[PDB]
Amino acid sequence: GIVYEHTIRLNKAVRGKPSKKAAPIAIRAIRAQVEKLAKVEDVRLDPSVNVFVWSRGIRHVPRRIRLEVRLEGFAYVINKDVENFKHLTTEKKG
Amino acid sequence: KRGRSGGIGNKFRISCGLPVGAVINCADNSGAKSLNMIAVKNWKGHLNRFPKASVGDMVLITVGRDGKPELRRKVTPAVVVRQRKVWRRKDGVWIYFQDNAGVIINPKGELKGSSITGPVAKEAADRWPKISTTAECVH
Amino acid sequence: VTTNQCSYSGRKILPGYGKRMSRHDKVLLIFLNRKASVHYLNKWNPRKIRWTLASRRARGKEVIV
Amino acid sequence: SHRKFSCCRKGNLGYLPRKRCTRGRGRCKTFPPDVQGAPIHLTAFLGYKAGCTHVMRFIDHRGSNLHNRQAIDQATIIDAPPMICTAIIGYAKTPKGLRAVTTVWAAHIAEPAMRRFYRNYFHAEKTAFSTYMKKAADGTYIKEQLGRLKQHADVIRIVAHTQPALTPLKQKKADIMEIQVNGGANVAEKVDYAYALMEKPISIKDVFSVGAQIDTISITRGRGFEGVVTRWGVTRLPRKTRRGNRKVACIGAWHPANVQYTVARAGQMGYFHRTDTNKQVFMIDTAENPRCCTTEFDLTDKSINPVGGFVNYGRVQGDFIMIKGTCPGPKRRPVVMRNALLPHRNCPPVQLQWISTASKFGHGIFETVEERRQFYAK
RNA sequence: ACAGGACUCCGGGGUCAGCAGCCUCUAGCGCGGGAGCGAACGCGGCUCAGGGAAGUCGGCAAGCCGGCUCCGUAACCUCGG
RNA sequence: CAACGAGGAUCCCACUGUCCCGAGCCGCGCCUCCGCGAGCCUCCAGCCUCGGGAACGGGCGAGGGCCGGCCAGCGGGGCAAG
RNA sequence: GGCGCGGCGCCCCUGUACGGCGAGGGCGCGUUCGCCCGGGGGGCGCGCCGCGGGCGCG
Ligand SMILES: [K+]
Ligand SMILES: [K+]
Ligand SMILES: [K+]
Ligand SMILES: [K+]
Ligand SMILES: [K+]
Ligand SMILES: [K+]
Ligand SMILES: [K+]
Ligand SMILES: [K+]
Ligand SMILES: [K+]
Ligand SMILES: [K+]
Ligand SMILES: [K+]
Ligand SMILES: [K+]
Ligand SMILES: [K+]
Ligand SMILES: [K+]
Ligand SMILES: [K+]
Ligand SMILES: [K+]
Ligand SMILES: [K+]
Ligand SMILES: [K+]
Ligand SMILES: [K+]
Ligand SMILES: [K+]
Ligand SMILES: [K+]
Ligand SMILES: [K+]
Ligand SMILES: [Mg+2]
Ligand SMILES: [Mg+2]
Ligand SMILES: [Mg+2]
Ligand SMILES: [Mg+2]
Ligand SMILES: [Mg+2]
Ligand SMILES: [Mg+2]
Ligand SMILES: [Mg+2]
Ligand SMILES: [Mg+2]
Ligand SMILES: [Mg+2]
Ligand SMILES: [Mg+2]
Ligand SMILES: [Mg+2]
Ligand SMILES: [Mg+2]
Repeated sequence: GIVYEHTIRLNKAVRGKPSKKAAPIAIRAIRAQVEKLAKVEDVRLDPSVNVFVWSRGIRHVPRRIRLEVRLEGFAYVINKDVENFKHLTTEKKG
Repeated sequence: KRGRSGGIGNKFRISCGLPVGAVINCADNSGAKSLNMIAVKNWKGHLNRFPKASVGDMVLITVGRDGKPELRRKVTPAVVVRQRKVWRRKDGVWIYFQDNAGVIINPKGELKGSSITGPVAKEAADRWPKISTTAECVH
Repeated sequence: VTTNQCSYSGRKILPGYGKRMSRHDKVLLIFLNRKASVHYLNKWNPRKIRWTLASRRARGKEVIV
Repeated sequence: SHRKFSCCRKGNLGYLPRKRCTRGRGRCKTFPPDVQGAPIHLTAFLGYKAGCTHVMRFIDHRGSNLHNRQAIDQATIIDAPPMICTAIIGYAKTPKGLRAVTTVWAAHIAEPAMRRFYRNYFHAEKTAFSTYMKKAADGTYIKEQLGRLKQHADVIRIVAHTQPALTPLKQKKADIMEIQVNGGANVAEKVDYAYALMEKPISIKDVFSVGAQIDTISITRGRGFEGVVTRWGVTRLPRKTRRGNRKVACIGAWHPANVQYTVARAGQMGYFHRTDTNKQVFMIDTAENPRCCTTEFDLTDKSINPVGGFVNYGRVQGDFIMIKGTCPGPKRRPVVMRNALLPHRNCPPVQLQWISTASKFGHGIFETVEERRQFYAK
């Protein structure tokens, strides 16, 4: 099917919340942002996403993450590894 | 005849940095070292509010134990000439000094010393002509 | 317009900005912002603060007339 | 027993209740009084709050300690794109106050006015003035309907709306407001003047003048539910009070056995309807003029928008007005401006020597983008 | 039925005067449940220009001081402090 | 009367949000929702002013007010409860 | 009130990035220094554009 590519700013999604639960709240915001993007209701994440989001503890989560959504059947998300995010935007294929 | 109260002209309001209980330095050469401020003239108060003064105001003081024996045990008039609380002038300038200071001067406007050390403010030099003439610097 | 130069850095100060300080040796100092005033009071050397006029002059990046 | 020491009550009981305002925007409740014979003129306008800056001006007073010196003053900037006059209303003075005769609308009504009649515009079926436009097509009906206002009304007002496609705002529907026509020689001369404004734009330079005083009407910043220390300004209780010190301790005597309306209580603070009076006009200009904010004292060309842009407002595109001091509301609230009902008497004239255009995002030190570039020229 | 009460044994590493505090290898992993919002007000905390006990029955509470080395230490004394 | 004291007092230096005069911020409760789910108390009721009255009434005489149903808060009254 | 998400520019905050190369008290080692470099990082303000943004209930 179709395959998206998208960055999500994670420091912006934990604004206004206690830092003692930043990583759990980031996990719940990736799902909400992916589900709108891909127009679905069921988001299976890959553990590569989990390992990246949690890689600096529960408080200080990485600033940006680069995703890859595969529209299947639901939506399936794996972590895409990049050096920097200089002028990266939404890339839709298929 | 001969009335001549103290304080020539009108003054705009500025920030008051010194409330009752403050201890400031003595800037003239009368013999006093520190002055303990106990009241402000022209002060109508309000419930619970401490009286307070700024540069140019006339205050009542007592000379502390480090000052000369003759000056002690008396309620003496004085004028504040330097303060540390920063204040705004009409032309938009904000200005403050390094220390708090005053001179001993009677309400007729005659000083008890011959000199003033360090700079003084323009607020105190305009209201009190004798201060403007024996000061070495005005800021 | 009429302007001043910051005494800690070398920048220009526009009407209605910053604050002045009267030192006790009868010398006036004009500060651009609170940052510049905190640097002066702590006794941080102007030449070691790399964004000042004094530093760039000592580093060859600023031409001295 | 009697309260032992003397002390006034806290706060003003003439601004009760402290409820949220239910009027939508600021509403002008009074107009300046008409003077039979005076030249005709308009009395009101509607703008949006853009920002604050400060100016340098030369004071020409007499007896003042600033008599021939320079002062730095705070000014507020209000964005005022031209308004469109769309209708005329008349009223009669009767033994029951002001009662209206009829309202005569224009033949052709614009999109910003039509959107104010609907909740959602895209979805709605559009049946506003559908019959009126057909009848009013021939201009004869307007003349007959104006044939009544000349014969029965004592007061004439014009209906006018703003154009929100010339601002940085988000709304697309206009704000509609009546503006009273004062002056003139008789009623019949104020209806010939109102007709000559129908479907036409009106600029703020043609209501207010420089050095006159105005009143500003708006809705204040909101803070939500707030306790007595902040809402009312009562004294804070001592440190070892068991259950907290941000309260009024005694809220009434035993008799009368009720709580009085004069006692301070917690509740909604802010978002109130307010009027601040006697504001002096500093400048009336336009943002297209690139020389609008340049005195001789500076040689570059400076205009109204600051380096970086108006923080939390957006860009100003056309006309604006500048008042001394402050006015209610946050940035982007609509502000009503009227002539001063009882103006202050001993106000000096306006003589501007300098205006600040440096950046308000942070602590900006450059009047213009051009000379910042010259500063960091590598 | 439960932040209470309930004797003893074995006791690694780093920092260190140390069985103190703080971090950790081995071993072990509950604690009448979750999500949203970020009002008042509370409970446990943090910072505040200028003044410095004027507050209060009363310096209550909070803050200042503090490790190690060298210098320098009065009145009085039962001659030990 | 030296030394000693979680003992009772007065003063000074230093220190400070004790105070002039308060302001902003953090976590957790509160608040809204899914699941779970109690105590105390109760003649009948629950808006005021005056009069008379077991001499300070929600009810009685006379006047003035008031659709009805609820929430977050609060401590004047119910001569509130124990 | 067809949202927003994510970018690029401006403007601000901090104070000159990692690395490469060439001064350093001393004995190949070396705290630190200079240069590329008002740099690098960051943004909740301003300006313009890749993915997208008009159901169902009365
Ligand atoms: K002071
Ligand atoms: K009393
Ligand atoms: K009392
Ligand atoms: K109070
Ligand atoms: K009462
Ligand atoms: K009340
Ligand atoms: K009250
Ligand atoms: K209250
Ligand atoms: K008002
Ligand atoms: K809430
Ligand atoms: K409250
Ligand atoms: K005291
Ligand atoms: K204590
Ligand atoms: K002894
Ligand atoms: K003892
Ligand atoms: K004992
Ligand atoms: K004891
Ligand atoms: K507060
Ligand atoms: K009676
Ligand atoms: K009675
Ligand atoms: K009774
Ligand atoms: K009672
Ligand atoms: Mg008191
Ligand atoms: Mg207590
Ligand atoms: Mg208690
Ligand atoms: Mg600002
Ligand atoms: Mg303080
Ligand atoms: Mg006392
Ligand atoms: Mg007292
Ligand atoms: Mg304060
Ligand atoms: Mg009863
Ligand atoms: Mg009855
Ligand atoms: Mg009660
Ligand atoms: Mg470098």
